[PDB]
Amino acid sequence: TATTLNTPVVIHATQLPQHVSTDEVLQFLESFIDEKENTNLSSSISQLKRIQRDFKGLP
Amino acid sequence: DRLLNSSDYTQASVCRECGSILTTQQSVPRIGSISTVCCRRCSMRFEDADSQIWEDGQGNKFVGGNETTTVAIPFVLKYLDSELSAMGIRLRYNVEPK
Amino acid sequence: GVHVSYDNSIRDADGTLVQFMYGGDAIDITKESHMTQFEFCLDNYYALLKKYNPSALIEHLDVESALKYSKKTLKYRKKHSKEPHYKQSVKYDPVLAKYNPAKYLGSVSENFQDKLESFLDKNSKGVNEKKFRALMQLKYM
Amino acid sequence: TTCQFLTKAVLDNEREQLDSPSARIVVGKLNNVGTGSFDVLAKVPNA
Amino acid sequence: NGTSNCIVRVPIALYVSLAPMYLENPLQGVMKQHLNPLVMKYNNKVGGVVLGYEGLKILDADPLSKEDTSEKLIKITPDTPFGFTWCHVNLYVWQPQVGDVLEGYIFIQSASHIGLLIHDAFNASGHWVDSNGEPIDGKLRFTVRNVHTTGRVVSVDGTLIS
Amino acid sequence: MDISKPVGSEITSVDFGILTAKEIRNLSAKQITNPTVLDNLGHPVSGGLYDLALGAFLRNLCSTCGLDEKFCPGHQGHIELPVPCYNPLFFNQLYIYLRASCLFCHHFRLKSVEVHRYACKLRLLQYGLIDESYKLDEITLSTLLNELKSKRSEYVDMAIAKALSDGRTTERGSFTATVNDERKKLVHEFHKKLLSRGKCDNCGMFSPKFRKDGFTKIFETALNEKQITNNRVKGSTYILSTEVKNILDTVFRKEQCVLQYVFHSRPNLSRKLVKADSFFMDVLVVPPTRFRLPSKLGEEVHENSQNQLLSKVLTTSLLIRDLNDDLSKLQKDKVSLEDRRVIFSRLMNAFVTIQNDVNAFIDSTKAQGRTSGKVPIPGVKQALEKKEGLFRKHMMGKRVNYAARSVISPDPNIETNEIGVPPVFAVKLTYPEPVTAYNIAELRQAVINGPDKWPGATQIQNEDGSLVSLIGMSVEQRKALANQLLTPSSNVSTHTLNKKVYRHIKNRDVVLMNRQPTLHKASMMGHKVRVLPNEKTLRLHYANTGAYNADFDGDEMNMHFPQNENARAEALNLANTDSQYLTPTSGSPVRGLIQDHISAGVWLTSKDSF
Amino acid sequence: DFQQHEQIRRKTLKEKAIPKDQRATTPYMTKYERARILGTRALQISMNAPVFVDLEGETDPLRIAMKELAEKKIPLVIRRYLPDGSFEDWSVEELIVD
Amino acid sequence: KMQYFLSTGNLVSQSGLDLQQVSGYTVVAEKINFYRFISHFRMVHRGSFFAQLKTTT
Amino acid sequence: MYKTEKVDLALNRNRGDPITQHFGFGNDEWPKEWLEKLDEDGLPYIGTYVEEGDPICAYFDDTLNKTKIKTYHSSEPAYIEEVNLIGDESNKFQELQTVSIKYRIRRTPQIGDKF
RNA sequence: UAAAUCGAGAG
DNA sequence: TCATACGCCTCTCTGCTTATCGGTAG
DNA sequence: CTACCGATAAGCAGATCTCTCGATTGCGTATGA
Ligand SMILES: [Mg+2]
Ligand SMILES: [Zn+2]
Ligand SMILES: [Zn+2]
Ligand SMILES: [Zn+2]
Repeated sequence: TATTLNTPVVIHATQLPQHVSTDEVLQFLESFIDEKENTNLSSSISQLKRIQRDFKGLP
Repeated sequence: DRLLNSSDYTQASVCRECGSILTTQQSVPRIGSISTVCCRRCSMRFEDADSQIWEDGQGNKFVGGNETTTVAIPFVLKYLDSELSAMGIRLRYNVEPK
Repeated sequence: GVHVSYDNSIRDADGTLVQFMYGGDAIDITKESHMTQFEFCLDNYYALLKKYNPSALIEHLDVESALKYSKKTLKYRKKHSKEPHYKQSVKYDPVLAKYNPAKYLGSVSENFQDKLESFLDKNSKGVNEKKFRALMQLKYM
Repeated sequence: TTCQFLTKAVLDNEREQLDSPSARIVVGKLNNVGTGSFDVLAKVPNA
Repeated sequence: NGTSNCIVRVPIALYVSLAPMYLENPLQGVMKQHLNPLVMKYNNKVGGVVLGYEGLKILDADPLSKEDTSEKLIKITPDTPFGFTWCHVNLYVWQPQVGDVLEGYIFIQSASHIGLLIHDAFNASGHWVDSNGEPIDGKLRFTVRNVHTTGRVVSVDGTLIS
Repeated sequence: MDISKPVGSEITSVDFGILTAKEIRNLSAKQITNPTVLDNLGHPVSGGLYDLALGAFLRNLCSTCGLDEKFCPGHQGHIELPVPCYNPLFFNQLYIYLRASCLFCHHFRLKSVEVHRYACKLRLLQYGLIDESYKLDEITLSTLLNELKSKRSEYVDMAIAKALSDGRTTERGSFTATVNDERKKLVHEFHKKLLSRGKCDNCGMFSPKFRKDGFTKIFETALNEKQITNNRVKGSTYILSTEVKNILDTVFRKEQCVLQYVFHSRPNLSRKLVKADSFFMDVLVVPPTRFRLPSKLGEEVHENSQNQLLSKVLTTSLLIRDLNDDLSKLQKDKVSLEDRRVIFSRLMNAFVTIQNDVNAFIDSTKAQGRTSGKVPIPGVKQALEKKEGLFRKHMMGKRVNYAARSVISPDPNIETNEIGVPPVFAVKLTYPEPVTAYNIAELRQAVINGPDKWPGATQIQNEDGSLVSLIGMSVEQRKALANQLLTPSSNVSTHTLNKKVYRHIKNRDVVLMNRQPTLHKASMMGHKVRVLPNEKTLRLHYANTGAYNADFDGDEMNMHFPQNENARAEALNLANTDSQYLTPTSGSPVRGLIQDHISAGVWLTSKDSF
Repeated sequence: DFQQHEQIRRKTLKEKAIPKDQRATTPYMTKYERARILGTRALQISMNAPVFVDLEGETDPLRIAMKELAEKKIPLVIRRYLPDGSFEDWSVEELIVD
Repeated sequence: KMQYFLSTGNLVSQSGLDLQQVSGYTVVAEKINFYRFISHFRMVHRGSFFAQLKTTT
Repeated sequence: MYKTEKVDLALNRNRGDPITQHFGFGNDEWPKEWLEKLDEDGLPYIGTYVEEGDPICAYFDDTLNKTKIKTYHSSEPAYIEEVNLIGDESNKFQELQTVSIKYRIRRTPQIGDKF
């Protein structure tokens, strides 16, 4: 697999890493699922369901 | 259609930095990897120097040079480029989305 | 490689020009067949006009500037017809030079314009000469 | 005279810009005369 | 973590191919064709594993067009009805660095290999005796001197010693 | 080709170049030493010309990429030759360049100020500043020869900056036909002036020229009558490859700038110094085994000719390497004059024969020596030169798929824009129609009909190129496959595609016909398709005979079947027969009825016809 | 790292773009352009691109595209290329057939 | 040697035989039709050297 | 149309080499459908319908210890006309290694033929 | 199933 | 006596390119 | 007087559309049997 139907031709990264504030780490995981179902799966994904609560609370 | 599409249409792999067509080849995965295509020129020997290192059929270790793209070319162009390399002449193909 | 570009100038695929105008006129040879058959065009005027549909060919066209320039050039060469060729100091170049023949109605070759004027002078035909001239210029375009 | 012209072409490092139809045919690119003398763009009404 | 956050946003410029099926919804087509498969995947160019995307922009081929108009132009390759274009997206990538300390949990243990799970998402590889005698728990600090990237998911291997 | 497999990257431009011996020794998969192809058992000998790492050979999986015979692209190799040899491609250039050189000062035998004149002229003209190039010569006005040069450098740089600044020439330079003409004229004249005189006006110590014999030999004589007398005041031999390379490299190192501006026409990033290792191949390149595969009779096996030539090169190289070891051992102690003389003579003629071997490997004509023979083996240059060469035979025109050829029989019952396709054609040629919400019924019917009943389908190409052929399936299998034609695809990567049915050439398609020689445009039109289920020959109306210049003299004309909608629409509108009514030669018509319809009209339009 | 590569190409691209107010090419849609647009539109429909023109049981994508062009709803934009590299951007809607 | 001569047509000799051509001295007597067969025993060839020169006198 | 062919199994038989392949059938598990259009010996019958993909003669190859069959090499169906068992002139009484098969094809006048 | 040369040739 | 693997065994047109022999400067 | 520049004459280099059938494939030689 992994043809042009599913992968970009070039993945050049512009500007630079621009998040070293260490304080604005929120607002993405609480909003990514908002723009997702309101269904990406290849065969099985489970780390997305246990990667958000680490910064906030406990598993 | 009458010269390329239905005669010798080949989706070969081409490196942007190398600019050559046949200098690339498929890496052999070790365990649970993906056999991508990498250069035999961009990569330098581990002696002369994982995600950074890919191996070949002879068991040698090659590091770097894992940039390339697929372009639609006739196979006869590849044969001509090989024959030119027999003359010592090298052709560099400039890829648009560099 | 040499092919006509979007400026109606033929030039090699490199870009090196060969001529600015395709033969000085840029009319397709396959369509040059009945642009001299004045009698046939006049006889079939109504069918030709229905085919051309001049009504839909106004909002994307300009007529007055090219027509005025062509008339000025025509009267200039009429005043300047009989004299040695090396003395013909051109003040107004042929209309094809500036106005795009596919964008300005009335921009036609000097040979075609001369033949059309000679025909309209010699032959006096209910359709008027003005509508016939407009249709012939649309045919040339 | 493929040998004659190739020698001059490589000796002065002559670079072909893929303009002539024959070069496009050899490389295998859409020709530049006629239907391939322009490009076509798709208009999409995104938000 | 140990006074380190990472998860650095990185705008990217990518050359996507848009199917003619999504010709009336180009942005959703682009995300579902390229960006959605890029999630939960370790991309070397981005640096690490990607947790999502945000901020779709179409770098259309019309230079005279305003940078905010609702219609955009997509270049169609000659031999295919598929459309190619550039795009701008914001990628959120968790970036490990060699020579640092990371906090992770312990899930699977064996006699030879010791499994460490950084935020229960970084797969890697029966209480016994420790230096202090405490039974092995899920909380510990390790080193990232060895990284394996030949499997399905990247792994972190190291030792307590520096 | 496949419509459902697009590609983004395309080759914008191609630039030629030379191969440095470092990079090819860096990229190669294996060397080549033993001049033997196959052993007694037929297994590929390790390190042989069919080495297992140079591409898969027969069943042996290639030991560089680990793929099968049809999956291995075929990697390149290299032979580490121990002696540089003159390139027959660049032999004339080398001979001309070193002919006009001085041995002592290692500069050109022309003056050192014309050197900078031509360097600046070429540098400035490379940017398309033609008028400035000719205006530079107006800066004319021993130790004064350096003050003049500083003026030329300022004038050159100022003009180029000015031309770049105002948009007259982008930094990449402007290479057009006229600048190419001026480059050729100036460079040829400058070389001719180099070859003109014989006394070196840079140090005074002039040097003897070199002669030629064939295209592998160089001769000189350092001793003359008067040229001897003068060089003391100014204080048929053999020329060896290593020392001629040495003097070449010395000259090039001296004149780097001029060699750069004379060995380059695109003035951008020409940093790479033009060295002397551009006409000597210390490392030769062997094509991959996939490209060097031998022929195969029903039983006989014949050796590849290029492989045989490479084996001969290996034989001479191994003989030379063996003899040099004999040279070294006999070098331990001074040996009899006869022994050292004979071994050095053997080295001399071995170098001569390896030069002839490389010359024959490249070009067949340059080979010397033939009394009876059987056939002169063609070289690599012979494979790309004549009409039978690779260019005119496999790139300007190739054999095509989805195309037929048969005799044409006339038929005044087709509307002068169709063709009569016999059913034997209509059961072979196919079009890859993709399934969809409106083509489902017709394509399902074609699939149910199958490859034997026209109209029908032969292959059902899935989204992921899994061509399911219908040749060997029964009616119930075909019916089930048709009923499973339009279903959602589980794979997301293929969820944007749908299956393609290789349906037979229906009645609505369009083909291209051609009656060789295709002298002019009308000899290749596009006719519509009409499937007459009676005959076995193509059926063509009478109006097309005049245009094709065809006959019905048992003429056979081709029939191409375009496979993508671009080609279909392009032939249906631009190349269709109706639009070709008038030939572009003079505007006269080229169609119309010919022989009996004319007399029928004469009889029917007369007055007696009531 | 990448901006200097990108900004230079967009400036060049915007340089060649001829403004809409001063495009002096043929207003009519040429035969080549008609053929290319019809073929590309037919390819899109074959690849399941949405269509806003009703289909009367037609099965030929080329005929569907011809109907679209006759009714003038093709969602395609041409790009006329001048020899230097300058390009003008006409639209099918403002183009005149024949 | 004679069998080879008749089978291949090519002539090998060390005297030239005062003949311009070297090959094409025997033809396979085709049995396609009796007309062809009888016509085989009657033609005269000017020589294979005359089949290339551009003059037509 | 009368077309003949000669299938030779002594082409690779070197001077004095023992006979490598004979005409006929071996003891292997060859399909019974081969018995159609092939006689008890290696030669086929006379006047049988043979098309592309249809065996002509069956020869026993001891080198592979198997019986192999040849195949027709022409699209047009033909009828076997003659099967000439041609012998050898040498003193050695070798088995059948050379045979000649003659084919007949119905060349009925079809359209496109030249009169 | 190769590859080259010669003859018969067809348009 | 004698067989297969090595070793060679004479009726056409356009240029371009270089050698040799006349004239002129110093 | 002698070096530089052209002006012939000889040699060098290269030219004078597709396809199908059939036929054919080297002497010399030199040592191990
Ligand atoms: Mg004919
Ligand atoms: Zn590379
Ligand atoms: Zn390989
Ligand atoms: Zn010197």
